[PDB]
Amino acid sequence: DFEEIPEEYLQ
Amino acid sequence: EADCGLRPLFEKKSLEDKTERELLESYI
Amino acid sequence: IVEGSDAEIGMSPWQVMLFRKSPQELLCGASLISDRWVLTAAHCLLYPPWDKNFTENDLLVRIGKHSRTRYERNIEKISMLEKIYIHPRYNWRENLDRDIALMKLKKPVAFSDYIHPVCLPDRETAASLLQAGYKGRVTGWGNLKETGQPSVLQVVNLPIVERPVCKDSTRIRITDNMFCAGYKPDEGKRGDACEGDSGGPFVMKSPFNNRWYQMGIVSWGEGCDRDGKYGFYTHVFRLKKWIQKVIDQFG
Ligand SMILES: C[n+]1ccc(Cl)c(CNC(=O)[C@@H]2CCCN2C(=O)[C@H](N)Cc2ccccc2)c1
Ligand SMILES: *[C@@H]1O[C@H](CO)[C@@H](O)[C@H](O)[C@H]1NC(C)=O
Ligand code: NA
Ligand code: NA
Repeated sequence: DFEEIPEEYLQ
Repeated sequence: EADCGLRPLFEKKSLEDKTERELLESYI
Repeated sequence: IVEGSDAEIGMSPWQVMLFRKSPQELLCGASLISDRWVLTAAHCLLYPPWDKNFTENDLLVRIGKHSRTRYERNIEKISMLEKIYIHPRYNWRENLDRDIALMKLKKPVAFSDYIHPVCLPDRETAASLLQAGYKGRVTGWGNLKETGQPSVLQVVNLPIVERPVCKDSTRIRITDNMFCAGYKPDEGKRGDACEGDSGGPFVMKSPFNNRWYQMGIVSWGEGCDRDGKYGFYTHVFRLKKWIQKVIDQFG
Protein backbone atom coordinates (compact mmCIF):
# COMPACT_ATOMS: atom_id res chain seq x y z
CA ASP A 1 0.00 0.00 0.00
CA PHE A 2 3.09 2.19 0.41
CA GLU A 3 4.88 3.87 -2.48
CA GLU A 4 8.28 2.25 -3.03
CA ILE A 5 11.10 4.26 -1.46
CA PRO A 6 14.40 4.93 -3.29
CA GLU A 7 16.59 1.82 -3.27
CA GLU A 8 19.43 3.86 -1.78
CA TYR A 9 17.75 3.69 1.63
CA LEU A 10 17.39 -0.07 1.53
CA GLN A 11 21.13 -0.59 1.10
CA GLU B 1 18.55 22.18 20.64
CA ALA B 2 18.15 25.78 21.82
CA ASP B 3 15.51 26.06 19.11
CA CYS B 4 13.48 23.01 20.17
CA GLY B 5 9.69 23.11 20.10
CA LEU B 6 9.35 26.23 17.93
CA ARG B 7 7.81 25.24 14.60
CA PRO B 8 9.18 26.87 11.45
CA LEU B 9 5.73 27.30 9.91
CA PHE B 10 4.01 28.43 13.11
CA GLU B 11 5.85 29.85 16.14
CA LYS B 12 8.76 31.12 14.05
CA LYS B 13 6.35 33.10 11.84
CA SER B 14 3.94 33.96 14.70
CA LEU B 15 1.15 31.96 13.01
CA GLU B 16 -1.17 29.80 15.10
CA ASP B 17 -2.45 26.38 14.09
CA LYS B 18 -6.19 25.70 13.95
CA THR B 19 -6.54 24.05 17.35
CA GLU B 20 -3.68 25.12 19.63
CA ARG B 21 -5.99 27.60 21.33
CA GLU B 22 -8.00 24.63 22.68
CA LEU B 23 -4.88 23.57 24.58
CA LEU B 24 -4.17 27.04 25.95
CA GLU B 25 -7.78 27.39 27.10
CA SER B 26 -7.44 24.15 29.12
CA TYR B 27 -4.42 25.45 31.08
CA ILE B 28 -6.51 27.17 33.75
CA ILE C 1 -5.95 8.20 15.59
CA VAL C 2 -9.69 7.86 16.16
CA GLU C 3 -11.97 10.92 15.80
CA GLY C 4 -9.08 13.24 15.01
CA SER C 5 -8.51 15.50 12.02
CA ASP C 6 -5.95 15.95 9.25
CA ALA C 7 -2.80 17.69 10.42
CA GLU C 8 -1.82 21.03 8.92
CA ILE C 9 1.44 21.08 6.98
CA GLY C 10 4.39 21.47 9.38
CA MET C 11 2.06 21.21 12.38
CA SER C 12 4.10 18.39 13.95
CA PRO C 13 7.62 18.66 12.50
CA TRP C 14 9.02 16.34 15.17
CA GLN C 15 6.75 13.48 14.02
CA VAL C 16 8.68 10.41 12.93
CA MET C 17 7.48 7.28 11.16
CA LEU C 18 9.18 3.99 12.05
CA PHE C 19 9.24 2.03 8.83
CA ARG C 20 9.91 -1.67 8.24
CA LYS C 21 12.27 -2.38 5.34
CA SER C 22 10.81 -5.76 4.41
CA PRO C 23 8.04 -5.84 3.79
CA GLN C 24 7.70 -2.05 3.49
CA GLU C 25 5.23 -1.19 6.25
CA LEU C 26 4.48 1.40 8.89
CA LEU C 27 5.58 0.03 12.26
CA CYS C 28 5.04 2.83 14.75
CA GLY C 29 5.24 6.55 15.40
CA ALA C 30 8.18 8.25 17.12
CA SER C 31 9.57 11.74 17.66
CA LEU C 32 12.63 13.78 16.79
CA ILE C 33 14.39 15.21 19.84
CA SER C 34 17.67 16.33 18.24
CA ASP C 35 19.40 16.01 14.89
CA ARG C 36 20.55 12.48 15.72
CA TRP C 37 18.11 11.08 18.31
CA VAL C 38 14.57 9.73 17.97
CA LEU C 39 12.30 8.76 20.87
CA THR C 40 9.71 5.96 20.69
CA ALA C 41 7.92 3.25 22.71
CA ALA C 42 9.92 0.16 23.66
CA HIS C 43 7.06 -2.10 22.58
CA CYS C 44 7.52 -0.82 19.03
CA LEU C 45 10.86 -2.59 19.01
CA LEU C 46 10.57 -5.35 21.59
CA TYR C 47 7.48 -7.37 22.48
CA PRO C 48 8.14 -11.12 22.96
CA PRO C 49 4.46 -12.09 23.35
CA TRP C 50 4.05 -11.20 19.64
CA ASP C 51 7.49 -12.47 18.57
CA LYS C 52 8.56 -8.86 18.03
CA ASN C 53 12.25 -8.07 18.36
CA PHE C 54 13.57 -5.68 15.76
CA THR C 55 17.25 -5.01 15.13
CA GLU C 56 18.75 -1.77 13.78
CA ASN C 57 19.03 -3.18 10.26
CA ASP C 58 15.34 -4.08 10.16
CA LEU C 59 14.16 -0.47 10.28
CA LEU C 60 14.22 3.05 8.88
CA VAL C 61 12.90 6.30 10.29
CA ARG C 62 11.09 8.68 7.98
CA ILE C 63 11.09 12.30 9.05
CA GLY C 64 9.14 15.33 7.80
CA LYS C 65 6.21 13.33 6.45
CA HIS C 66 2.56 14.19 5.99
CA SER C 67 1.17 11.57 3.62
CA ARG C 68 1.02 8.08 5.18
CA THR C 69 1.89 6.09 2.05
CA ARG C 70 3.49 8.45 -0.48
CA TYR C 71 7.21 8.90 -0.83
CA GLU C 72 7.39 12.64 -0.22
CA ARG C 73 10.20 13.61 -2.56
CA ASN C 74 12.17 16.74 -1.61
CA ILE C 75 10.33 16.91 1.73
CA GLU C 76 10.81 13.79 3.84
CA LYS C 77 14.20 12.45 4.96
CA ILE C 78 14.80 8.73 5.42
CA SER C 79 17.41 7.81 8.04
CA MET C 80 19.16 4.56 8.99
CA LEU C 81 19.66 3.49 12.60
CA GLU C 82 23.06 3.32 14.26
CA LYS C 83 21.79 1.86 17.52
CA ILE C 84 18.66 1.09 19.54
CA TYR C 85 18.48 1.62 23.32
CA ILE C 86 15.57 0.13 25.25
CA HIS C 87 14.94 1.01 28.92
CA PRO C 88 16.62 -1.71 31.02
CA ARG C 89 13.54 -2.01 33.24
CA TYR C 90 10.91 -1.95 30.48
CA ASN C 91 8.21 -4.34 31.70
CA TRP C 92 6.88 -6.17 28.64
CA ARG C 93 5.86 -9.15 30.76
CA GLU C 94 3.14 -7.32 32.66
CA ASN C 95 1.99 -3.77 32.04
CA LEU C 96 4.44 -2.00 29.71
CA ASP C 97 5.93 -0.07 32.63
CA ARG C 98 8.78 2.18 31.38
CA ASP C 99 7.72 1.80 27.75
CA ILE C 100 10.49 3.91 26.23
CA ALA C 101 13.34 3.54 23.73
CA LEU C 102 15.85 5.76 21.98
CA MET C 103 17.21 5.37 18.48
CA LYS C 104 20.45 6.98 17.33
CA LEU C 105 20.61 7.86 13.62
CA LYS C 106 23.63 7.00 11.47
CA LYS C 107 23.87 10.60 10.22
CA PRO C 108 22.37 13.83 11.57
CA VAL C 109 19.19 14.91 9.77
CA ALA C 110 18.94 18.43 8.33
CA PHE C 111 16.20 20.60 9.82
CA SER C 112 13.70 22.29 7.50
CA ASP C 113 10.21 23.78 7.50
CA TYR C 114 8.97 20.20 7.93
CA ILE C 115 11.64 18.72 10.20
CA HIS C 116 12.31 20.15 13.65
CA PRO C 117 12.82 18.70 17.15
CA VAL C 118 10.39 18.88 20.04
CA CYS C 119 11.50 19.85 23.55
CA LEU C 120 11.79 17.45 26.47
CA PRO C 121 10.27 18.72 29.73
CA ASP C 122 12.21 19.94 32.77
CA ARG C 123 10.83 19.26 36.26
CA GLU C 124 9.11 22.64 36.42
CA THR C 125 7.32 22.40 33.05
CA ALA C 126 6.17 18.86 33.94
CA ALA C 127 4.87 19.99 37.31
CA SER C 128 3.00 22.91 35.73
CA LEU C 129 1.42 21.16 32.76
CA LEU C 130 0.76 17.54 33.79
CA GLN C 131 -2.53 18.25 35.55
CA ALA C 132 -5.97 16.66 35.16
CA GLY C 133 -8.05 18.60 32.66
CA TYR C 134 -5.06 20.10 30.83
CA LYS C 135 -5.01 19.02 27.20
CA GLY C 136 -2.16 17.67 25.12
CA ARG C 137 -2.01 16.68 21.46
CA VAL C 138 -1.47 13.24 19.97
CA THR C 139 -0.50 12.61 16.34
CA GLY C 140 -0.04 9.56 14.16
CA TRP C 141 -0.79 7.51 11.04
CA GLY C 142 -2.47 4.68 12.95
CA ASN C 143 -5.93 3.20 12.51
CA LEU C 144 -8.95 5.50 12.27
CA LYS C 145 -11.13 3.06 14.23
CA GLU C 146 -10.87 -0.06 16.38
CA THR C 147 -12.33 -2.22 13.60
CA GLY C 148 -9.51 2.12 7.97
CA GLN C 149 -6.21 3.94 7.53
CA PRO C 150 -5.69 7.68 7.04
CA SER C 151 -4.33 9.36 3.91
CA VAL C 152 -2.30 11.85 5.93
CA LEU C 153 -1.07 12.48 9.48
CA GLN C 154 -3.92 12.72 12.03
CA VAL C 155 -4.12 14.93 15.12
CA VAL C 156 -6.34 14.97 18.20
CA ASN C 157 -6.31 17.02 21.43
CA LEU C 158 -7.10 15.10 24.62
CA PRO C 159 -7.33 16.05 28.29
CA ILE C 160 -5.18 14.44 30.97
CA VAL C 161 -7.28 12.32 33.33
CA GLU C 162 -7.11 12.15 37.15
CA ARG C 163 -5.10 9.14 38.37
CA PRO C 164 -7.97 7.48 40.31
CA VAL C 165 -10.13 7.52 37.17
CA CYS C 166 -7.29 6.04 35.07
CA LYS C 167 -6.86 3.24 37.60
CA ASP C 168 -10.61 2.54 37.93
CA SER C 169 -10.96 2.16 34.15
CA THR C 170 -8.78 -0.95 33.87
CA ARG C 171 -7.67 -4.19 35.50
CA ILE C 172 -4.08 -3.48 34.48
CA ARG C 173 -1.68 -2.27 37.17
CA ILE C 174 -0.92 1.42 36.52
CA THR C 175 2.45 2.87 37.63
CA ASP C 176 3.88 6.33 38.29
CA ASN C 177 5.63 6.03 34.91
CA MET C 178 2.31 6.27 33.08
CA PHE C 179 -0.47 8.77 32.72
CA CYS C 180 -3.79 8.51 30.91
CA ALA C 181 -5.72 10.92 28.71
CA GLY C 182 -9.07 11.08 26.97
CA TYR C 183 -12.61 12.33 27.40
CA LYS C 184 -15.04 10.78 29.87
CA PRO C 185 -18.31 9.29 28.53
CA ASP C 186 -20.39 12.24 29.77
CA GLU C 187 -18.00 14.82 28.29
CA GLY C 188 -19.48 14.35 24.81
CA LYS C 189 -16.39 14.75 22.62
CA ARG C 190 -14.08 11.79 22.03
CA GLY C 191 -10.82 10.64 20.45
CA ASP C 192 -7.95 8.28 21.13
CA ALA C 193 -4.76 6.81 19.76
CA CYS C 194 -5.02 3.40 18.15
CA GLU C 195 -2.89 0.60 16.62
CA GLY C 196 -0.15 2.20 14.51
CA ASP C 197 0.02 5.32 16.72
CA SER C 198 2.27 3.55 19.27
CA GLY C 199 5.49 5.37 20.01
CA GLY C 200 4.21 8.74 18.81
CA PRO C 201 4.31 11.89 20.94
CA PHE C 202 1.80 13.44 23.38
CA VAL C 203 2.78 17.12 23.30
CA MET C 204 1.72 20.27 25.14
CA LYS C 205 2.45 23.89 24.30
CA SER C 206 3.90 25.70 27.29
CA PRO C 207 2.02 28.97 27.95
CA PHE C 208 5.18 30.24 29.71
CA ASN C 209 7.59 30.15 26.78
CA ASN C 210 5.34 29.16 23.85
CA ARG C 211 7.40 26.02 23.11
CA TRP C 212 6.11 22.53 22.48
CA TYR C 213 7.12 19.82 24.96
CA GLN C 214 6.73 16.08 24.64
CA MET C 215 5.13 14.94 27.88
CA GLY C 216 4.11 11.45 26.82
CA ILE C 217 4.66 8.57 24.43
CA VAL C 218 1.67 6.64 23.07
CA SER C 219 1.90 3.35 24.94
CA TRP C 220 -1.25 1.27 25.33
CA GLY C 221 -5.01 1.13 25.38
CA GLU C 222 -7.75 -1.45 25.62
CA GLY C 223 -9.57 -1.04 22.33
CA CYS C 224 -9.63 2.42 20.73
CA ASP C 225 -11.93 5.29 21.76
CA ARG C 226 -14.17 3.10 23.90
CA ASP C 227 -16.44 4.82 26.41
CA GLY C 228 -15.02 4.60 29.92
CA LYS C 229 -11.56 3.63 28.67
CA TYR C 230 -8.52 5.89 28.32
CA GLY C 231 -5.26 5.90 26.42
CA PHE C 232 -2.11 5.37 28.44
CA TYR C 233 1.11 7.25 27.82
CA THR C 234 4.69 6.79 29.01
CA HIS C 235 5.57 9.63 31.43
CA VAL C 236 8.55 11.17 29.65
CA PHE C 237 9.75 13.36 32.50
CA ARG C 238 9.76 10.46 34.98
CA LEU C 239 12.21 8.71 32.65
CA LYS C 240 14.30 11.75 31.70
CA LYS C 241 17.21 10.59 33.86
CA TRP C 242 17.60 7.48 31.70
CA ILE C 243 17.19 9.55 28.53
CA GLN C 244 19.93 11.98 29.53
CA LYS C 245 22.19 9.13 30.62
CA VAL C 246 21.90 7.41 27.24
CA ILE C 247 22.50 10.57 25.25
CA ASP C 248 25.38 11.64 27.52
CA GLN C 249 27.07 8.24 27.25
CA PHE C 250 26.51 7.45 23.56
CA GLY C 251 25.82 10.83 21.95
C1 LIG D 1 -5.69 -1.29 20.71
N1 LIG D 1 -4.74 -0.22 21.04
C2 LIG D 1 -5.20 0.92 21.58
C3 LIG D 1 -4.33 1.94 21.91
C4 LIG D 1 -2.98 1.76 21.65
CL1 LIG D 1 -1.82 3.04 22.06
C5 LIG D 1 -2.52 0.59 21.11
C6 LIG D 1 -1.04 0.40 20.84
N2 LIG D 1 -0.47 -0.33 21.97
C7 LIG D 1 -0.54 -1.66 22.10
O1 LIG D 1 -1.09 -2.38 21.28
C8 LIG D 1 0.08 -2.25 23.33
C9 LIG D 1 1.32 -3.06 22.96
C10 LIG D 1 1.21 -4.37 23.72
C11 LIG D 1 -0.27 -4.57 24.01
N3 LIG D 1 -0.84 -3.22 23.92
C12 LIG D 1 -2.07 -2.83 24.28
O2 LIG D 1 -2.45 -1.67 24.14
C13 LIG D 1 -2.99 -3.87 24.86
N4 LIG D 1 -4.26 -3.81 24.15
C14 LIG D 1 -3.23 -3.65 26.36
C15 LIG D 1 -2.00 -4.07 27.14
C16 LIG D 1 -1.32 -3.14 27.91
C17 LIG D 1 -0.20 -3.51 28.64
C18 LIG D 1 0.25 -4.83 28.60
C19 LIG D 1 -0.44 -5.77 27.84
C20 LIG D 1 -1.57 -5.39 27.11
C21 LIG D 1 -3.44 -0.40 20.80
C1 LIG E 1 16.15 -9.65 21.24
O1 LIG E 1 17.15 -9.64 20.24
C2 LIG E 1 18.54 -9.60 20.78
C3 LIG E 1 19.50 -9.71 19.66
O2 LIG E 1 19.54 -10.97 18.98
C4 LIG E 1 18.79 -10.66 21.78
O3 LIG E 1 20.14 -10.55 22.31
C5 LIG E 1 17.81 -10.58 22.85
O4 LIG E 1 18.06 -11.64 23.81
C6 LIG E 1 16.45 -10.69 22.32
N1 LIG E 1 15.45 -10.64 23.42
C7 LIG E 1 15.32 -9.52 24.37
C8 LIG E 1 16.19 -8.28 24.31
O5 LIG E 1 14.47 -9.59 25.24
NA1 NA F 1 -8.44 -0.83 38.27
NA1 NA G 1 -12.53 6.37 25.91
